[PDB]
Order: sequence, then C-alpha cells, then structure tokens
Amino acid sequence: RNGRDSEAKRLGVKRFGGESVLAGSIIVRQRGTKFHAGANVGCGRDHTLFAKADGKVKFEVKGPKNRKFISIEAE
Amino acid sequence: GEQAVLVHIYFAQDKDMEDLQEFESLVSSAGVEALQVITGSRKAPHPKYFVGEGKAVEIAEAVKATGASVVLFDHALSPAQERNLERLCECRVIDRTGLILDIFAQRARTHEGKLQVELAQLRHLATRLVRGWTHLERQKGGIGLRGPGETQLETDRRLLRNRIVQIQSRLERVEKQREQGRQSRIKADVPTVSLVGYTNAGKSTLFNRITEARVYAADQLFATLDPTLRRIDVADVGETVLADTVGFIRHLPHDLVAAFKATLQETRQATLLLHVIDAADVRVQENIEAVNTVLEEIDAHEIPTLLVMNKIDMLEDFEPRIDRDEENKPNRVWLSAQTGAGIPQLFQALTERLSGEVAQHTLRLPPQEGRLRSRFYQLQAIEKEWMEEDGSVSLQVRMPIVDWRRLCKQEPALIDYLI
Amino acid sequence: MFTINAEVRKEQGKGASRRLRAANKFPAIIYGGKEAPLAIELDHDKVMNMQAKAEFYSEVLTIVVDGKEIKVKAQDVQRHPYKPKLQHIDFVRA
Amino acid sequence: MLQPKRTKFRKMHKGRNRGLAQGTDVSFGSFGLKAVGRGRLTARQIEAARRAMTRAVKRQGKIWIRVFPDKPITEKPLAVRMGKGKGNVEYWVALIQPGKVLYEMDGVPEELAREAFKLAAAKLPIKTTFVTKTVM
RNA sequence: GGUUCUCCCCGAAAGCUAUUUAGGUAGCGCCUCGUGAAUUCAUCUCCGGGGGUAGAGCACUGUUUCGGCAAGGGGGUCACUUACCAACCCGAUGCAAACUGCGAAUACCGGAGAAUGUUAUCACGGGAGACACACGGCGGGUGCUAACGUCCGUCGUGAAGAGGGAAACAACCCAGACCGCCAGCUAAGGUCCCAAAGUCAUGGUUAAGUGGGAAACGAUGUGGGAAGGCCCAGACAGCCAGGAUGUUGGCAAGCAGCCAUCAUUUAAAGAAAGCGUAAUAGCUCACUGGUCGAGUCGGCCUGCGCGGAAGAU
RNA sequence: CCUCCUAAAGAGUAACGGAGGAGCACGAAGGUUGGCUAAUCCUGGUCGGACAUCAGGAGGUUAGUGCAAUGGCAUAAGCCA
RNA sequence: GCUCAACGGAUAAAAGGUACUCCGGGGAUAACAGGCUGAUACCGCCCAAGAGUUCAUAUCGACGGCGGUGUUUGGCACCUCGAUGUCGGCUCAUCACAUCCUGGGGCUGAAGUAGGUCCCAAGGGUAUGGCUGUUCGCCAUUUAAAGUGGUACGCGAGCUGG
RNA sequence: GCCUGGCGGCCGUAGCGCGGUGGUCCCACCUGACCCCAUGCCGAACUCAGAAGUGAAACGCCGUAGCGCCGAUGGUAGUGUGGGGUCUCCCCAUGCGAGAGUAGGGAACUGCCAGGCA
Ligand SMILES: Nc1nc2c(ncn2[C@@H]2O[C@H](COP(=O)(O)OP(=O)(O)NP(=O)(O)O)[C@@H](O)[C@H]2O)c(=O)[nH]1
Ligand SMILES: [Mg+2]
Repeated sequence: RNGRDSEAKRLGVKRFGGESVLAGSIIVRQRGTKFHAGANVGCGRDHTLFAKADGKVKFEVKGPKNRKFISIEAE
Repeated sequence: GEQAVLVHIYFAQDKDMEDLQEFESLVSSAGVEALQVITGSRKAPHPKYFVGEGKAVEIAEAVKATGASVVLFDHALSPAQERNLERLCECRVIDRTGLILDIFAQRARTHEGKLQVELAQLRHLATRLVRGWTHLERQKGGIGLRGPGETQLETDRRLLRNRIVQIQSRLERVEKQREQGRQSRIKADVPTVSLVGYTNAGKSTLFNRITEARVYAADQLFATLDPTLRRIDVADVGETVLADTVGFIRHLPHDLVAAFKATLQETRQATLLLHVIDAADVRVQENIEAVNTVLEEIDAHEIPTLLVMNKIDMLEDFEPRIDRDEENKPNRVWLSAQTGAGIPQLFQALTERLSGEVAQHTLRLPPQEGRLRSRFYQLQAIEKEWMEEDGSVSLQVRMPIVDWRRLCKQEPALIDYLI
Repeated sequence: MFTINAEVRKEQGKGASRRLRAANKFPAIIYGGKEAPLAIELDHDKVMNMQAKAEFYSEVLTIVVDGKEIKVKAQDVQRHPYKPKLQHIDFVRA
Repeated sequence: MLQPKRTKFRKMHKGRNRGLAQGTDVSFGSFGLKAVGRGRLTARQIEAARRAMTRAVKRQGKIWIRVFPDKPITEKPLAVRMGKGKGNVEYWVALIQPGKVLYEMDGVPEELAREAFKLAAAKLPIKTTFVTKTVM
C-alpha cells in the first residue's frame, strides 16, 4: 500500500552569502516564504527569490519577528 | 474476545442436539462478544455447509451487516463444511470443539495443562489438512530425475505426526511424574476419594469447605484445571485424601479426553467417586447421562460411586438427607455448599462407605499403659475413655484391623483384649 | 568540619578530565561572588567518603588550594550514570 | 502488559540504542533498581518483574515503574520470504541505556527492598544494581 | 562457444535516465587520442553563507508515570452523595523516523593568499568499453542491530594488483612489481625448535595449559585499593552453663493453620527456627554470661583465574 | 503525477520500505482600491439543552486557507465590500 | 479528437492448452543434497509463584531470563542446470553420546520387591509379524533391552522399483 | 537641560504585569452633526465643524525581579582525522565542542525633524 513518492523538486539555496550575481539569477527556491525578499530581490509567484540587480548576495535577520531576508549589495 | 455471529440448529429428530443456553455460556466464558444468534431447524446435516444454502446465505448476510469477525457454530462440522462456509463468508469459522479447545488454552496455567491442550489442538488440526496451498507448485520429474521424492501433503502429514508423537512422549513423562506422586500414597493404606461431576456443580467449593483450603471458584464455566489433593478427617479410617477434578460438559471432544489421560489418573484410581450434581439444573438427567458417558469413555465406571446433590438451598423448603439402597448402603446424599447443611451427614456416609471392621475392643492394664496411650492415639484414637476402681483405666477402642495387627506386633500384647 | 585539599588544573577539557578520572582524581569548579572562577582537581575516594555524609550538602565546606582556604557550599554534583563515582562538583563561594 | 493507548503511527524504524540514560536518579521513592547494561525491556518482562516484586512485598509500600514500552517491534511469520512489506506488530519494548532507573520503591525497609529487587532482577534480561535516594 | 606475432604509453565501468525493458540497447557519468582556451583545478589558511543531521529538550504534535487543586459523568438515594471514574490546570518524570520554543562536528557553495602538483580544470572533435559488481569500515531501511542476506549513502581494497603478515585464506593489516645484483635500512608481523631474529633487561599477575571458543548466574581461588564494626572495658571460630510464670495463649501443647504477638522474675529467652511427636514429653536454634591472649568480622571498587561447557572418519 | 519520512544539517539518493493524496475546481474562488481580524473557554442573559444568536472579560492564531501533506501567510497569502 | 492508465505512447485491430512436445541459454534462477544463519525445533541451565497428604527445589514447575547443538520447519541463492538419479525396502555398515539394556554410584515421598531422578560409563548387546508403497503409526506376541541422532535425510558404476 | 509629537535604527537585557505620576504646549478622550464622508443597524469606527470639561480610560515618564527574556566558567553528550577493543556498543591520541542546568544580568540604547517650557 506504500510504494509511492514524488519526484524531488531540487529546492534550496542555489546561491550563498557573498557570491556575485547577475540580474535575474535565482537565489533560493522555496515552498512558502522561508526567506523573505529585501533590497534588489524579487519574489516570484512560487516564492522564488531572484536578483533584480547585479551585485553580491547578503543574508540578514530583520524586523520584530526575526525573519530572514535576502538582499543584493551593488558591488 | 472478538465479535461473533452464533449459530444453533434444532436437530430434534436425533440426540445430536445441543443446549443453546450452555452454548452461550461457553461463548461468554471464552469472552467472545455475540452480535447475533441465528437459529435453524433441520432433519439431518447438510453435507456441503452443515446448513442449508439459504441459511448459509443468511449467516453471510448477517456477517456482512454486523461486521462480525468469527462465526461460532454449536456443532461439530467437517473441514469441507468449514471451507465452504469460509468461501461464502470471508469471516473465520469456529467449531464447538474449537471453541472448547480455545477456552482451555486460555485457562491453562500449568505445564501439564498446556501440554494437554496443545496435544488436543495438534490432533484437531491434523484432522484439518485438506488445503495444501503452497508457492512451490507441483514438482515435475521422471524416472531417474532429482526431486523431493514425496508429495507436500504427505510431508506435512509426516511432520504433524512426528510432533504429535513428541508432545505425547513428554505427556507420558508427566504421567510418570504424577504416578510417582500417586505411589507415595498407595504404599500407605491411603483412602482416596475424588469428587467429580458436571461443571458449575459447586464441587470445587464443596472441596474448599470440607478441606479449609482455598481453591478458585466462581460462576465461570470450566473454572478449574488440573486436580488438587488435600488431607481430610473421617471418623472411621482417620486420614483420607479428597481430590478436586476438572469438570465435564456434554459431548467433550474425544481428543481432549485422550489428552487429559494424565490428569484423569486420580479419577481412574480413586477409591471412591463423589458424583456431585446440581439439583437446581433442569437438565439434571442430561448431566447424569453426559458424565456417565465420559466415565465410560475413559473406562472408569466400575469404581464405587456415591451421588451428592448440591444446591438444595435453591430448592424451596428442603432439608438434607441420605437415600440408601436395598442393601442398606448409602448410594445418594443431599447437601448444600454455602449453608453447610448436609456436610456432617456426608462425613458420616463417607465413614460408612469404606471400612471392613465393626468390632470394638475394651482394654485395661496395670501402670504400664502410657505406651498404650501413645500407640492408640498414634494409629487412630481412643473411642470411649474412663477410669474405674483401684486406679485401673478401662478404654474402649475401635481402629482398623491393620492397626490392630501392627499394634499387637509392636507391643508385648499381654492385654489379652486386642487381637 | 569538611576540609578538602585540591590542586589547580593545568589543563582543562574532555581529554584532561578523563585522564584525571582514570588517575582517580576528578575535576571541580569554584564560582560565585565576584572573583573569577577557579578550576580545580580533587581526590575521588576522599571526596566520595566525605559526601557519603548527608551534612556535606548543607554545611560550609573549606577547600585548600595553593595554601589558601576558600569557604564554599556544594551547589551541584555530577555522578557517573551507573557506578558509585563522581564526575564533577560545582562549589559556590559563601 | 503495558502498551500505548494509541499512536500516530503503527510501525517504527529499528533505530539504534546508543548513548547514556536520562532519568538516572531515584526521584519518587527511597529505593530504585538501576540498569547497568543496555538492551530492550519487553512489556512481558516488565510485568513479570513487577509481579515478582509486588509479591515480595505483600501489598505494602508503593512501587513506581519508570520505564514504559512505547516502541512497536514487528516480526515476520515462519515460512515467509524477505520483502513483501514490513512485518506486523507483535510486541512493545522499552529501550534501556546504562543508568536508567527502571523501578522505584518506597514505604518499605531496605532489606525487604533488596530482596524484592533481587526477585525482580531475576526476571529482567539486563544487569541491574540497587540504588538509594541521594540529596543533590 | 571461439577469435592466431611482438614491444611501448594511458587506462575504465558494473551508475543515473528511457525502453514489451530488465543477462539487449540509447544519451549522459567513467577511458582514450587530438585541438583550443584562462591560476582553470586540487590541497591548506583566513573570510562570507545557509542548514536543521548527531546530540539535546518537551513550548508544539503525540505518547507515559506519579502527586496536588479539583469540573463532569455513573452503582445507589428515588437534588445528598461516592470505596469506581474523572477532563482542565499545576509540580515532578521519561519517550519520537514522519515532534522542535535548541543545536554541533563534518560536508557543500563562494572570495582572497602562498607553496606544491608532468594542466591534474573547461570546451569541442575521432574511437571505445561498460550499465551481473564483491567484501571491509562508518551512517541507515528491511531481516531476528540473523545470514558469505538484501537495498541505499560514503570511503577503501578486489575486480584490473603481484610482494610481506593473518597456518592455509580475491575483498582484512603493511605495502603499489621497468630490468639485473649472492649489497644495506625499515612496514605489518615477529625474535625456544620446525623457521630468519632476544631462552633480552626491569617490576608485577596467573596455576587455570587460562593463554589457545562462549552467557545469565554460582564461588572463603588469588593480587590490589578506599572505608566500617569490634579488641587489651579481652573481641571472632574453639571448650562448661541456663531456654522458665500465666499457658495446653485463644480458635494442636512453641512447633497443621489462623488472631493477640505483650509482660515476667531477671545475666536471657521469639506465645517460639526446623526435627520430631497423633499431638505432649523430647530435640535444641534465637536468646546471656564464664574460660580462652592477637588480631577478627563482612559489605564496596577493581586485575587475573574457576564452574556453567555434550556430536557425530 | 503531488506531500512527508527513510535521506546521514547544500542537491540528489534504493527496496514488493513506512504513511497519505491527484487525473480537478473557480468569470469568481482572478485583478485592484478601501476596510477588518481568529479558535477555545469564563461570566450574564427569553424559549437554550455541554454546544444556535447578544454583552463584556481572559487568550493571542491552539483559527482560516476550495480539495492530501509539507513549507508559508498579520504588510496578512485569512474575512468583507 | 487519447483510463494511448503497461501513463517516453509496438498495431487502427488480438485470448488460451500442451503430460505429444522442440530449440538456444542460465547454477545470472527454483525442486534434491551440500554451504551461511539459527527465528523455529531439540537439549541444558537462572529465579521460584505454585503442585507434591504437611513441604518451592524426592518428583515437577507457571510468569519471565541466559546458553548449547546444528537436528526439525524455515530464511538466503554461495556450488552444481556442456546432468551431483528422488522416497521407502534389501545387503553391508561406521562414528557420536544428549545411555535403551548390562556395570559403578548420590539423593529419594528408598521399610522389602519394584521404581523415580541425577552423576560416571560408548565394552558388548540392542525384536518377530498383521495392515499400508510407506518412514511413522495402530495392533499381536515377545525381549535384558527393542536408544536417540550423524554419515549426500550412509549405502542404485551393490540389488529392487512398491 | 526637561517635556510632548512625527519618522527611523535595533527586535523581548527592548515584553507583559504591579505602584506612582502629567495637562502651559502637545496628545488623549471630549462637544455637535443640515452639509463633505460612512454604518451589510448604530457619528461605535471612518469623517467634518469645534474647544466646555478631565487626564477617568488610553498614552508617555518614573519605581518594583511577579512572570517573560538574556546568560557564563567548569563538566557532560556528540563529532572530523589516526589507532585499538571484550566490536548490536565503546575506549586512546588530537581538533571542533552542544543542549539542558547553575552562578549572575536584566525595569533597553540611539539618529533626524518640529513645538512648549528653561
Ligand atoms: N446457590 C448455590 N450456588 C452454589 C452452590 N454451590 C456452589 N454454588 C455456586 O456455583 C458455582 C460453583 O462453581 P465451582 O465451585 O467452581 O464448581 P465446579 O463444578 O467445581 N466448577 P468447574 O467444574 O467448572 O471447574 C459458584 O458460583 C458457586 O457460587 C450451592 O449450594 N448453592
Ligand atoms: Mg472446579
């Protein structure tokens, strides 16, 4: 009765803190907004985080709820 | 202890009918929860299902509607009939003998009881080897070709017979053990009385009251498994062994009776049987017939018997008494368990039952009779005690002839009153 | 009444502590007040027979380290999970 | 025979029984039986030891059972091959690590406690030791 | 199934995906020859990251034990109450692969810097083979923490690898054979003889041929360590003496069982430890002192030994 | 085909391993502007019962999400126009 | 316009028997016997509720615990499919000892005869028939006893062929 | 310098509770409702015209370890590499080293602008 599974989705952080990114590169693929978007980072319809400008990836924790934010710092 | 549909059939034409109330009692003792009790009437059993095709469809519909787990017939049905009922309704089917074996399996706590019950189950299962469904299929071959050399059905029959012989061999070992325990008493001139009878006869509580020794007793069918022996006092012969016994039921399985050969050795070799009967049971004659039938089956009907009608307190306005045969020997006794009525008369009847002496001697000596005190009080007792003139002491005594002879040999026997 | 005699630990860590317990000493710590914590080693059999007494965990103890008497209370004890031994003692100055 | 009344799931993985026991001190009563060894303790074994010690102390004092078997152990029947799905649940065990206090006891003299715990430890499959309450 | 001369260089895989596919075959991964392009790549240091594993914990989801403060139901009154049960909450206590208010070591991604490495990295093109893997270690599912079992991850070796060791022993330990030498040093492993090298030096243990097969458990074997009771108010095992009153306690006398289980004169005696007696008498233990002049008693922690230990040429 | 776990804290990872779902739905259940904030329990109150609506209080997401599970959601992604 | 759902989809279109059988392969893969394991089986021991006329341990021994053998049923697929003849019977045997008889002994709920149980002991001995293809089993009648297992469930280049 | 308002930084050492305190300005409630605007009823809220009252509630400030929060050192668990054992699990060398808990801390800190009072 238990011989079933789904194709793995290859979700996760595709681009880590400090690495250089061209505009449009996916940073993290995620179910739900586990990482939120900050400066120069756009949220996709399936909650993908991508770079809206060429720069360097930066991770931070902000706000009252201590939520994790992805920002791109222009190099 | 699961959900069951119960099945009973009124085979009034022949003596192969069974009591629905007793059947329900056995089921409840097993602990099964009954969701429905189906009744039918037939002339002789249907070979295919043990019931009609219509009634089999009704039991299948009842199982489907009630979500029952098992089906308990009140009758012995063949492996093919069990298979066909299983095919109609996916639920499992339990024969009356299967129910009885399951009850004994739950109740068995001793090594001997477990051995006997597993032997009975092994024989009952060896009867039901009809389906050889296995994944190895038929082994093809020819002359001079490899193979098992025999069929799987024959191999399984071999294995079942071998393990049955193994259980049997350990059972004769248990018989040797119990026979040593018996032989401890037989070398002594032991009187041994076994109280036996139909279940719920109050015989276990009669044992408890007589012996002042706690043994389990309740309103549960087949409460007691394996016997218990206890010393009891009787006026004539002194020390006697009262033995409790596992009860009977109408139509005990023959495999079960054969399995209990080791346990029934007490009743086989009892110097007396106390056939304890529930007077308040409306099927008292049927209980007599069933108990005599099993006694004949184990070939123990030639032993002296004495009937004991218990539960007279349920009979309105009755007092205990003893009914006696034409030879002036007590053949029947009446009594009650809780109220204790009839117990001293049972003791008196037991005194009368076994004995071979009625003469009473009278003894007297000069001052050399402290040894006489010791010896008399040693063998049995002093029956009638007093003194007389000049310091002489005149005893009156009645003890068995073997005690007389051994006392005469031990003593100088200058009293010229005791032989 | 209880006067324990202890040394100051030259080395601290898993390996050093297990070497101490194989050599039949064991580590302990003195903290509390405002002086810096002091990491010491004690003699196992002596302190075990000492703490067998019930008043050990209630009276003011004294510990002799480098010729200095420090007055303490037993705060926590760590015991071997299934042997009658001691792993660590915490002492609070008082 | 102890068993969970209900569970989220019916079959657990085998896992491993590594590490040292938590709950290694006599907390409720005055005396306790502590596990020096490592292994499983089945509900049947726990019941046997409890019955033995409760008979040793003829309805007197109070007894605590600290270990509860909450792990289902499956076994495949005989004449069955490997695979074809995981086996069916047959009994429940409590994983025991060294130091785990199994039983606890109060309201009895120490001699009677020692005798009862010897009779109990004669039923368990792991080496045990007698322990007494300590302060701090 | 078989496939015929030689030497030199490099050198695999037994995986993923797909398939009327599963012992076939195709693309990719891995081999190889060639061309081209940059510190391209590896290792270590530092720096920037995200974890949610091991461990742990019990706020959550569940499971568990005890105690406390107590709703609500139910056997009965015909609203009282309760020897059953009792949710919530509070305190203590554990457990979890599909729990997480915590959380490593490693691994992985990225940047910078030396040194080192026959460019070991990437792309493209010619040619392949291979897609039965095996065992060992570690982390697991399954199985019985069964199998020389099976299925994954990762490393090693065999495969495709000779030499030394493990008696013999693809996969274990040491270690990678271009050729020759009747030269030397070491690795694992060893150094009484077969058989090369210590019948080597120093301090201990064992008496079991343990060494050279095995458990729960049993034991004044033997070595060692830390305490404890007692002893010159004379101890321990030895050697003399008493155990009675009510009372034959009561429901058989202490000694079948059951309940009281307390006094007593007193140096002391349990309404009695088994034996035994029909049972008393009797037996004498517990119970207490005399005489006897150096140690004695018994628990704990540990080294090594003993029993538990029966198979077929 | 989708969710979780096995899966060993990047990805990926097998078994006739452990558990569940899908083969749709909606022109509003989409877009935007404006606004709003749950479950549960406690207390009081007509028919009212342990649980219908109302008033206040504690509580703070123990709710909700069109349909499994996981991860998310208060700027709400939940509710209303 | 697809339950082409066997979902990378043979064709628009398709079910069975072979013991009358065949051919290429594979010990890549079942049945026999061997091998690993030892859940199961058999034997042995630890605790002692209880049974045993009083009485745990004469004789037994529940609830539970730990081993041994390799011996039953199984698990695996390691050898054998360019062949390792299968069950039972006959002839001939051989080892083990967990001993059936005979010998030696402790205990006994051993008065004697006769037994039970345990320990030592493998020298020798260790049924005939009815039924059934039988091994077993039941039965009859014996014996001091009619032991339990290994040996390719010994033994078909020794017989037979139920 | 003190007080208030707006917008930030940081996101519980910053919160929740308990006690006190403030109306000059500011803020708060507050007065009225044809109209601007609104209630799936209600000027409750949104909104408009105002300033009689009170800081009652809200809000800001101050004090209080009741709760939350933070939290060492030492030890422990775990683990990379190398080695060993009595190898279902551990131990030795070396590097990293938790969680829980204890001691203790804790009644936030700060930037721009505007107004009142000095
Ligand atoms: N009214 C009444 N009930 C009695 C009498 N004697 C016995 N009983 C009841 O009947 C039952 C007797 O059970 P039991 O003593 O075990 O008798 P048993 O025949 O030995 N039981 P079994 O044979 O099934 O093991 C108990 O319910 C007892 O209460 C009697 O004289 N009168
Ligand atoms: Mg009875």
